[PDB]
Amino acid sequence: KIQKEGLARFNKSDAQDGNENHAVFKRYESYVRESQIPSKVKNLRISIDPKAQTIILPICGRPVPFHINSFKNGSKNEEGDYMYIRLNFNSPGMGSSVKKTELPYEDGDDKEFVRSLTFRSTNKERMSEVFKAITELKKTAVKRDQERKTM
Amino acid sequence: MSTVDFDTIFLNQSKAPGRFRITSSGLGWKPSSQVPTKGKTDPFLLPSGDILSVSWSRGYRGWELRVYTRNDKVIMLDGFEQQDFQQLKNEIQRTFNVNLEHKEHSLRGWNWGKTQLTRAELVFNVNNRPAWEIPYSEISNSNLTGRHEISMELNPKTVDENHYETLGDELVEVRLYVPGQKSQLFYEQLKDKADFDTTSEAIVSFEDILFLTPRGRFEISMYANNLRLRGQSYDYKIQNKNVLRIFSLPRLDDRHHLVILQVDPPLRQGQTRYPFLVMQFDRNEELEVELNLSDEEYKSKYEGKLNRSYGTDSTYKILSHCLRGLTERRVITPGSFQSQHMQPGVNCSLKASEGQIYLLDKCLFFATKPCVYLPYSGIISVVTSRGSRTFDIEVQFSGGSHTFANINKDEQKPIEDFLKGQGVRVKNE
Repeated sequence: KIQKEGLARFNKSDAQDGNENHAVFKRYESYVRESQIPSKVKNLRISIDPKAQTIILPICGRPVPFHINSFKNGSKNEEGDYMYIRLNFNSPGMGSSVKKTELPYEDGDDKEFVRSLTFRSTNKERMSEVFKAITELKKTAVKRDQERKTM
Repeated sequence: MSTVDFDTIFLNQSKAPGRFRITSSGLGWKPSSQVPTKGKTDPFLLPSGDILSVSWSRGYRGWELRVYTRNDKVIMLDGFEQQDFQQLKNEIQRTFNVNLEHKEHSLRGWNWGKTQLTRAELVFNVNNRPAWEIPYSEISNSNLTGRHEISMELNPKTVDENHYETLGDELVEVRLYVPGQKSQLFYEQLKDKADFDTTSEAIVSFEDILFLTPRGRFEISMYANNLRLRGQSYDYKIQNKNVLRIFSLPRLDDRHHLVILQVDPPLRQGQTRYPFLVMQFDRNEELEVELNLSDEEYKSKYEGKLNRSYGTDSTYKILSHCLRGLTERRVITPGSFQSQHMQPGVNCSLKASEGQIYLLDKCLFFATKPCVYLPYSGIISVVTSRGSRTFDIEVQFSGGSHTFANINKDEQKPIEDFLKGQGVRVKNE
């Protein structure tokens, strides 16, 4: 009875119409315009925008935004007079615990990814505060995304 | 002749502001005399003939003028206002016959894109817009750290007699992930364009060395200042200064010999770190090796430190001597400790990991992942506990305790007498 019931419920036309759950890239963006970059950013240093959920990194004299959803995790190391921060970003291979249905990046075999950036600074205290604030911003983002999924 | 000048402009991320000037002879920049910059006060001058192209884009301190030279160098001038664009465009066009290009950058915050090796800079594009560019002159080294992973080290901006003090947080290392069967070709093309030192002459190479931490068949190429480990998936460059200690320890199987390198900073493979490199040799493995050195360089630098040729001796001895001569580190051999079985070490378990403990003259050393080095000067007390044909040793130090379990009870007295002889406080529950 169940064999026939299943054969009736599922037709070969439904099999042809396969709603492949292509991973739905959750589209996020840090800024649309250069005028949205805060005036504070000017000391060629790491800065955090909690409003735009964005980490701004000093790459070769340019204020490069990275959205908190592209950020995976980081580490901090003290070495002589300098403090090092390594920031790791989401890439295939080094994947996060997210399911196959929703990727933090758009699907692409030809896409290359920034896997990690390592910075150094003479000021240890501020660099420790910046790392704490990045980690807190990630916790708040993950909590809001869980709350959304539960709702 | 209308000289156009801009005050408060910075050269290559300089801490001090300067005065920028455009002349028919070229570009000039001079630091403003108000800051005691231990440093030449000499004006930077770029001839008009060396200018190839000029781009205008958003920098940290306002707008940035990026000048591409015919000598594959990039000059960065930051601190311009948005109004300066019209004046700069007209003056650069009039003086050099070069178009000022406005380059918009990606602000999306995505870490994916396409890399593009341009003549003087590596460009990372996000949605057909540049997110960032790195001049090849800022890249110190590049190294494949994964079938799909490329690590670029950047020149540390410290103290050089020719560079202005930089202001801010400095980028030291960039790691890219290049999927597809593609990262090796990208690495080769980056090497050709960045013009890295070429015709390198390894002093000595050792092929097919089986490591244990991490396990792999690495080729070891030795140079004057650095050691290279080449592997099927990961290449490592270790500076000779970063080698802290060399251990040369016989395995208790009496068939193998361990050579162990302590490296600081510890080697990275993705997220895992290797502070100790553990190599495993056969004791019967013999190798003949001639050093690739000129007779003048050998006599001047390496006489009495290295042999010109090593005869057919055991590979681990030749390697240990070469490492001693190039790193100037002392090789630590087994100490005066002899087990009841006349062995140089004892079998034990550290947590779930089975291994061998060596009681060396200055330190206790465990040689199986994880590798544990304990200097006697850091040990507060050793407690022997009864689990029994076996007993356990808890070593207490200022940073915690390590329990070595499953040690044969016959080895208890030799270990206690040796540790008391080294001045370590032994407590017996």
